[PDB]
Amino acid sequence: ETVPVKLKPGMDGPKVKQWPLTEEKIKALVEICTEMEKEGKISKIGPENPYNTPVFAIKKKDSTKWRKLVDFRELNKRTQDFWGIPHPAGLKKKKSVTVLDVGDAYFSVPLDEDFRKYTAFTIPSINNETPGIRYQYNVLPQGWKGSPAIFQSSMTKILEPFRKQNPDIVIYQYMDDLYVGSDLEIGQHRTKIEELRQHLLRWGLTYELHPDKWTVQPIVLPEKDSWTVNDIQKLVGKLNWASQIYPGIKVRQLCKLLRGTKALTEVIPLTEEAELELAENREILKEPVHGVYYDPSKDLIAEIQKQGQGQWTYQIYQEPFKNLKTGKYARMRGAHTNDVKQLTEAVQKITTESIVIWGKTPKFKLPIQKETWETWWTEYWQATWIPEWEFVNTPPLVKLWYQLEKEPIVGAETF
Amino acid sequence: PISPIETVPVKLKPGMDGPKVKQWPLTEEKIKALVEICTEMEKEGKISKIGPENPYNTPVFAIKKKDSTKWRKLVDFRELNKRTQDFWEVQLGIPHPAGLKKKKSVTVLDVGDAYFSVPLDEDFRKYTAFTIPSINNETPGIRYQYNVLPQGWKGSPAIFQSSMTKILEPFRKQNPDIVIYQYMDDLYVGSDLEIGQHRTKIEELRQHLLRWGLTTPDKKHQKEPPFLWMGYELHPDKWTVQPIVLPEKDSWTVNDIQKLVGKLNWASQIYPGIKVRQLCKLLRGTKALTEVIPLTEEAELELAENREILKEPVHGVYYDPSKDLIAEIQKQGQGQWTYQIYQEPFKNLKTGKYARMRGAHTNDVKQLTEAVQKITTESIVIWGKTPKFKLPIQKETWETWWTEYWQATWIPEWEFVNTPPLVKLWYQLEKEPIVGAETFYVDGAANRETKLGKAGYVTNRGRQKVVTLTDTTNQKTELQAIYLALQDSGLEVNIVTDSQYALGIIQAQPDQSESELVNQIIEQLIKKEKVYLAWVPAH
Ligand SMILES: CCOCn1c(Cc2ccccc2)c(C(C)C)c(=O)[nH]c1=O
Repeated sequence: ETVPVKLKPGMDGPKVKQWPLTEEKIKALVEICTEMEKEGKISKIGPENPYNTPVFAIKKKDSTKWRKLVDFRELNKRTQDFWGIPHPAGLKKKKSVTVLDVGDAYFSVPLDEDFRKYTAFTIPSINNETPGIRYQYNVLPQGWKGSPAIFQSSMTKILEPFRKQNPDIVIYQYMDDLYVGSDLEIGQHRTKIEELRQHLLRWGLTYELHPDKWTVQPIVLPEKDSWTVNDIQKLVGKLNWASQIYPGIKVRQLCKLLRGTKALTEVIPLTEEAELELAENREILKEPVHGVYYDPSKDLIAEIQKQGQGQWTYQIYQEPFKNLKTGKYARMRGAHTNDVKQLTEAVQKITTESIVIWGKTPKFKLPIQKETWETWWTEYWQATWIPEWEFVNTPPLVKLWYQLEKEPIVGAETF
Repeated sequence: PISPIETVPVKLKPGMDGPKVKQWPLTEEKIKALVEICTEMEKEGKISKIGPENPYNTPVFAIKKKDSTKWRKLVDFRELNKRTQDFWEVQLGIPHPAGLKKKKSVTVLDVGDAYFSVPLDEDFRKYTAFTIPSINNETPGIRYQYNVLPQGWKGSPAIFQSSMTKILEPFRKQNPDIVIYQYMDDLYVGSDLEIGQHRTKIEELRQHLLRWGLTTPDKKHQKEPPFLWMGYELHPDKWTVQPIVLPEKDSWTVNDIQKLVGKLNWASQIYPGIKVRQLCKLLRGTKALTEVIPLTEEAELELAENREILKEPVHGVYYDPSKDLIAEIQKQGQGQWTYQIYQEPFKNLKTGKYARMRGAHTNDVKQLTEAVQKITTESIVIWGKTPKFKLPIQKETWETWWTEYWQATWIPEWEFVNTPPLVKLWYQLEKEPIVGAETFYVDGAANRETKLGKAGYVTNRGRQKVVTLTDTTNQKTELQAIYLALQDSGLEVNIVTDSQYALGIIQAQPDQSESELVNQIIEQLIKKEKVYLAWVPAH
């Protein structure tokens, strides 16, 4: 049957325009949609339905098979609330988590007839020689928040038998995904996961994270045989900025070493007073600032800075200077000449951690121009959900500070 | 004789009501024409005599066109329109000549009064009511309502197109090697079939439309190539540009110069060389649109060079999906870029240029990057593919720049082509302090309220200077301090400042700015053999 979904009081459906698509993509969406249309999941619609939601095609790893991805961000936001499952704090303390796309299960359930208009979408045509092909959903759409919700009774129902057979494994559902964490060893783990898929397949359904490894990393300050006017000037500027975080960070003694119009390359002898100050700073930076807790009723935020040479830094927080987590991302093999790829990959990684830790995606602040992002991010997108984002200008010092983060002695040695 | 086509469910905007505007008064003449026209339409099936059961109303008007000087009619739906629901955007992203695939033939069919061929949602009908006045407001005038998509009504175009799509679906399934393009009241049916097989297929399409009610056009009205598509003439073999005529006059108003500057600007996209600098220059301090500004010798001249360029036969090619798509770019002056997309050398599909985007602060590579993205967006829409690029910038200049820029940026598959001027990095701030070189400790401070300030420096070597400024700002002093350091130093310099703006200069390393001052600093930067900018916290 169909449960009466609705929009939040005063809201109207999305009327987001279709961004242009490549011919490869339009051809696949066309294939995919005639099929969905034949199977009864979507129906062509008229011009009386003024709504719209962007669509695109992504690649299902290992296959040539193109997957359809609708961007329901606007509909989701306008969709009434249903007050999902409470986040399992245990999930982060698990040796290895795996992700599975259970979005395919929704086509089975029908969509409230009165809500369908709101799911309208369009397939463009090259050079616009053909009018777009409009359809709306007759079933639960993938990527819509209302789906996992409405399909919850059925999801837990099919899940129990496995959960009891393996009570040491955690299963969490966000959107179309299922993250399964267990403390079992790689093989016993994955074999146990595939055990889950076989289970999941006898109804209709078909990433390897390691959360316990996510180390909180500190800021390590430079140490030197001799310090130059410049070195000190560089150090003083970072420390001064950093005092917005740890107010006990001081640069007065150091600043006195900068009294004088001397050559930038000139070496300055550090006064013991200046040396204690620095040592007291290292001690302060030795640990995360106090009293930072996650407030569930507040937007989570993720800022990123391009560090150069394939390196990237980010910090997830809710309040300025009160970080919940910080980190670095080094490009993945192959991404050598493409920043947008490194960026989308970073956003996906960061977003899954967020899901894994707090069970919600953050709102990003991306160091990219709007048009560069909008034109190419889909090319490298691989997750079923899509986070929110805003485009920003990276303050020179925020980057300078986080580049100071501690890296391994040698590295996580994979013998 | 209307149509067995299913109607579209139409409604009024959020709880509104249909128009109830009063019928404008008309003479016995204008009325008698309208009476004629409405007895006809009443029988074509398009409208229907109604009665006292309808409070709705729209004003009907009588105009005589030129075609027959015959009394015609016009219904003013402005009100009903502002009260009718919103429809999904009718086609507002139209084809571009450069993306058309050439065809052995294209035949344009006229689905002219096809608006009146499509039924109206019987429920909505009451809202389209109007009244034929009586001789100077006598007894009741004649009342009617539409039973088809009304000309000028808001939903007609959308609904007409949709209706046409459903009707056309069968034909398209049955012969995919035939492309039909729906625009307004035309169907541009094209194909690669033998001209005889083509003519035959079109007759079938025509006879198919006949089933659904669309009455077949007259031979007199028929349209033949080349087709006009705003600034272009599509010929079966290729496209050309429509004759763009600059009129010769002895008296130019501001309007004439603005309208002119417009047309010329449009031509800069197609024709190589167009210039409007001296024409625009005539606009300075104008006091009225009707103001007559005399053309200087210089405006006269460029106008003439223009008339000449514009009499060149710029022609073009159509798209062949089996050939490479290539896009070349030229930096035509700082901030201006020209590009031409082709598949086979010298046979362009499209050309164009991007105006000097006068921003607050960038660099050439960033700007080249932006021209490359705009182009890419264009190509995806036009051809659903991105062009291989040929860029006047060395692959080394790109690696050195992009790889270190604070912002994500990219250029798709591209290749270097040496067609000067090559874009490059005007300067690269040093990575570390210059040993040897003099160090300037610069400072500028101004009173934001009195706008009186000072700017100067002191160097490790002893040199110093201070300059007093009036009608300055603190940022200007901070910056002028930097300026003097550059002017007064040798080819290698180390400069220290607490100017937060200089911290931005160090990150982005702009080579063009919105500030003349920052600009001057750039000219000095570029001039040095080595510069090291070191920022330090103020106070
Ligand atoms: C005679 C050349 O006309 C341009 N032409 C056309 C018609 C055409 C005419 C006006 C606007 C758009 C398209 C088509 C289609 C739409 C039939 C084509 O495929 N190729 C082509 O060269």
